[PDB]
Amino acid sequence: AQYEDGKQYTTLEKPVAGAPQVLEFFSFFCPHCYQFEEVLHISDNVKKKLPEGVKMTKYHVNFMGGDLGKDLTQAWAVAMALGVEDKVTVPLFEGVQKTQTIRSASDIRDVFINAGIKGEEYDAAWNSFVVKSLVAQQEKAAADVQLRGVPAMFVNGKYQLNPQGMDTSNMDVFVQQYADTVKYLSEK
Repeated sequence: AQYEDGKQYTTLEKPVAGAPQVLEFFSFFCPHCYQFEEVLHISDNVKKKLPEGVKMTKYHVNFMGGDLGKDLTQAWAVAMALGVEDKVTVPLFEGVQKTQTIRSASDIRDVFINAGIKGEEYDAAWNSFVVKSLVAQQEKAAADVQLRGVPAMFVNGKYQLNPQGMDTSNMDVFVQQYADTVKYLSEK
């Protein structure tokens, strides 16, 4: 076929019931994730091609960067609760991987403060039980599906994107192939 299991995607032998439609995992410590976000804008190009009515979910993972990695999963929970994903993602990537000015929870906090979220509002979210279960959700979803590597994308808890089996000579072409694969999978 044109789209083949084991080629642009793999199939989960153990499918995940009731999983979010399009589910992406990343880590701010993850170099390919930096590229997916900064250079390729994968999430955004996928959205642009998804059908009407499909929800897009993105979660952080713990298994990179030890203690800070977990702080980052809680911080991403704060970002989701406050709806400020679009304002912290870039400085978080750059603070961890580019300038290396993120070394502690406090440095993660500074990024939110500088993005305009108020200290009070941040600390309140950070400590809230609405953020805790949002951390739990991130962990559960990664738990449900094997996850030992990022970036990772899953469609309807049954298919996993396989970017290794796509051409990377042209960046734009890789992205379109990636996005089209999600849309194919979405309709499957």
